[PDB]
Parts: sequence; structure tokens; C-alpha cells
Amino acid sequence: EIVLTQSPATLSLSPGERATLSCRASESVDNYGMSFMNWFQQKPGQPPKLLIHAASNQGSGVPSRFSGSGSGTDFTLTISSLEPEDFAVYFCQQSKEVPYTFGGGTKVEIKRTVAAPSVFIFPPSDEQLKSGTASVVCLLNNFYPREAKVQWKVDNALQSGNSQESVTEQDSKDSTYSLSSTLTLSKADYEKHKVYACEVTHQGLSSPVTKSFNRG
Amino acid sequence: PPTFSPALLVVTEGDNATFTCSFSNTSESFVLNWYRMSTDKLAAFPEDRSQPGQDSRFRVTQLPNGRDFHMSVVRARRNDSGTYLCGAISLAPKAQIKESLRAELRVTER
Amino acid sequence: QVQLVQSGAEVKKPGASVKVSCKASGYSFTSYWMNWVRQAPGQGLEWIGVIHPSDSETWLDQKFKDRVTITVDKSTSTAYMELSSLRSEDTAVYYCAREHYGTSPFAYWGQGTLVTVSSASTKGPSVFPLAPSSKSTSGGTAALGCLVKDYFPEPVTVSWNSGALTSGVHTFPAVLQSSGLYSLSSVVTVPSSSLGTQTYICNVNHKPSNTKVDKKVEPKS
Repeated sequence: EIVLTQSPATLSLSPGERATLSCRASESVDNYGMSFMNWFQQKPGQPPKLLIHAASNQGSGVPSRFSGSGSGTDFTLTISSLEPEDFAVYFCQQSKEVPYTFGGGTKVEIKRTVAAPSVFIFPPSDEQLKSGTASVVCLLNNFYPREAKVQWKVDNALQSGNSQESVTEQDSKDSTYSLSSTLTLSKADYEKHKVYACEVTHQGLSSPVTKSFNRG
Repeated sequence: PPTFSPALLVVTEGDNATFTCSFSNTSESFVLNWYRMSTDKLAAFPEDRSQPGQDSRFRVTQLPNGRDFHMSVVRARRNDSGTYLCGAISLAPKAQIKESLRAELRVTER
Repeated sequence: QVQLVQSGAEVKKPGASVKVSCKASGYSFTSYWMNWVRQAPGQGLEWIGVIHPSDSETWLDQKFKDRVTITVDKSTSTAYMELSSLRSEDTAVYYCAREHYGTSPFAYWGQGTLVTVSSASTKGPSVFPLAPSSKSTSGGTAALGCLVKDYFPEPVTVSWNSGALTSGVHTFPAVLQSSGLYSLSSVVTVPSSSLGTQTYICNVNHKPSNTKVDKKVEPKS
């Protein structure tokens, strides 16, 4: 199979800027004087839409700003002036051979100034504890860029495998992200230690932020 | 496979030359390419994306009976003399070509 | 206009089979290859196989050769994809896609069919407060919320104060717990000066189980 490698994983740009996306193939896409490389745009909840085929030709109704180039094993999708409706995930895909294969995607996201997260910690409710489980929630509110690290420490022991994270899509008004980290323990395990702490690392924070509480 | 006619076309420098590629298509998904043997793609139908400041002497057009295509060269040159063919590109499902028999173009002085 | 309209979302137990429809219209059905592709949640795209409806010539990706059957019914211009011995990892959106421009297998796409493979039973959530506290304040702003825990299948909807508060609300995507049940939180930031006089209630609805829960969220004494 022909493996497609897209880069970069993410592009952070402003409307009006040029976006240049790369797709590298593990072997040549070309045959018969043509290049067998296709490009798609995909938004949340929707199927992909074809922008480019035979890896400079346009699909129907695709705006002029979308162009494809390259040959052999190296291809490029260019959006010469970004519009707000262009922030999407973009995929390349080859049709020279079956199986037909796709790259992993490049997310084109909205650039804005750095925003540190506001960090909040929530102890488990008394009602949940009565049911035999303790969920501890750590909220990282309204930050940019997306990269963030949340670590749970219980009586200063680093936790692993007992938490799950969820992230919102870029906010439509301020282009921030928000994230929740939920630490789940049985009530019996929860009552075995005193201090529950959430440690947040983000480039907008000169020092990581620790939020904590004493059980009980 | 498509047919490509006439097998021999002789024109004078500066003239136009037109071959006919007949291809019975089962669908609109095909690309019909015009090639010259060293194969080098000269033109396609549907035409490839246009680029400003880039003009071509080679064109492929579809005739109204839908089967026939004209492969036209304008302002023919001596070094255009050579071997040509058309091929239909489609999915096999893999990318596939069906080549016509070859035809010859000869461009003579005057 | 070329249109590909798929059948609706399905919830299936492991070991079961699912047969997805794609109804084609606006073109001559038997003249174009019809492909099937799937995408796992937050995941990239995987080709399953292809069929030419004129003679039902079929090519399958090796990964699916022994669980997938692709067929067509010419009389209704409908293509089908049947996936057997379903596993958790088959939870995905399944798409049909039609070729065009003689090299592009994927040029027109159906709207997708979500197939969720799970042993879980339909169950409404428990709703717990995320209390505003001295550990939930920043400046003149406080955060509070509701933890919507242990329900299946998706979705739940969350509103605040019966729709009267939408500013500053973040309702997170659900996560699938190792138990097989989903969980999510909905949070909102408000002025901390309001914490003593403003009532804050999250309104949770899960339609599959006919569960409606209104949970008041207040600072804890």
C-alpha cells in the first residue's frame, strides 16, 4: 500500500494568510503522465469534500484560492488567501493503486494571541460519594494555543491511567479552547488519601498552576 | 480502446493539424489524453486547469456526437513531426489507461 | 444534482451485523464505481471497498475481505455495505462515495451513517454538581458546572437556567468510560458576586431514556 504522510499536523494562521500543506507518498503516485493525488476538506459532522483531483485540477465549484501542485512523491495544497470558512481539516488521498489510501490530515486552525488557561478544581459531590465513586474534575478554561498538559497528584503521587480528558472546538467568538480532566476513583480509594491536586502546564503560564483541595 | 485517425497526417509548417480520437465512454468519469512518443502528455479533455500566461498549441475538444474528439495542433512546426496516440484514463479501480493505435504526423517546409 | 443518501444511525451489539444503504440519484447509477469508506471518531479515513453497479464487480481492502459484503440493487439505484462480526473498534461513521473525473474515486459523498458497537444498555445519566468554591474562582469570576455521568447511548443536551444563561457555557464532548457508559461535563463562568444571589440550575435531557434532570448548583457549606 502507498502510505501518505501529511505535514504539518496543524497550521495556525489568520484569515487572509497563505496556507501551504504538504503530502508525501511512500512511492510514486504518477502514471501515464499524470499525478493521482486528491485533496479534501472536512468540517465537523460533515463528509469530506473534494477540492483537487489529478493533483492540480479543481473539483466543481471549488474557489480559485485552492490550488494543488507536485508530482512523484511530494505534493502541496495551497490556499492563497484564507477565508473564515477555510479553517478545517484537509486530507490528501491517492488513486494510483488500490487500496486507496489517505493521509492523516492537517488541521488549519485560527491563530490568536496566547491566552493562559484559567484553572479550576472541583471535588466530588456528596451525592456521588454516597453512590461509591469519586470524580474529581479539573477545568482549563479559555486558553490558546491548544497544547496543554494536565497531571493529577494525590498526596504528591503522580497518577496514571485513572483520568480522561475532553476538549472543546475552537470558540467561535474568541478562538480559545477549553479542556476538562476527570480523575475517577472508587470511594474506598478516594478516602485513602488527603490532598487532590491538578497541575497545569501551558506556554501562557510562566510557572505551572497547581489547584488542590483536602478531602473532607 | 479508443481509435485514433488518420494513421498518417502530412501538413505544412504553420498549418493546423487535427486528429480524431473516437472513444465510446460508458460514463462521464474518464480523462482523454493526447500523447506524443519520446509518452509525453500534450493536452487533455476535460482540459487541465488553466494558468495565466500559459498558452498551448494543443487542444482536445469533444464533438457533439459525444464519441468523437478532435486533437488539434495549431502553428505546426517541423519538430512536431513524430508519433502520436490518445489514451483514455479511468479507474480499474486502480488508475488505468487504454491506449489507441499510434498515428504519424509529418510537418513539411513552406 | 448527484445525491447519495444513506440510511440512519445504528446501535449494534458485538457479534451482530449491520447493513448500510446508500441511495443514489441524479445520475446513471450503473455507470460509476461506488466506494465505501469509514472514519472512527476523531480519526482518519479508511477505505473499505468498491463495487461497480453495472456487473457488481467488487474489490475489497484486505482488512475487510472476510467481514464485508458490498452489493447493489439496480432497480432502486441503491448500494449496500454489510459488515459482520462487529467489534467495538468498528464504531465509526460509514460513508459511500462515488467516483468522478476519471481518476477521483471519492468525488461525491453520502452524509455518513454512524454505527455504534456496544454491549451497553440504554440508560439515563446521573447528574452531579460541580460546586463553585474558593478553589473555583479566578478574579471576579467563578466557574461551576454539572457532571453528567453514566449514560448510553449519546447524546445528552445541557442548558443552563432553562436557556436564560448561554454566555460563558462550555459543554464538553462526551468521553466513553471503560465501563461502556458515556460521561461529560458542562461548565459556565459567572461573576463571583452573583454566587450568593443568582440561582444556577443545569437542565439535562437524555432522549433515548426519556431522562430529564434539573440540578441546582450552589457553593458548598
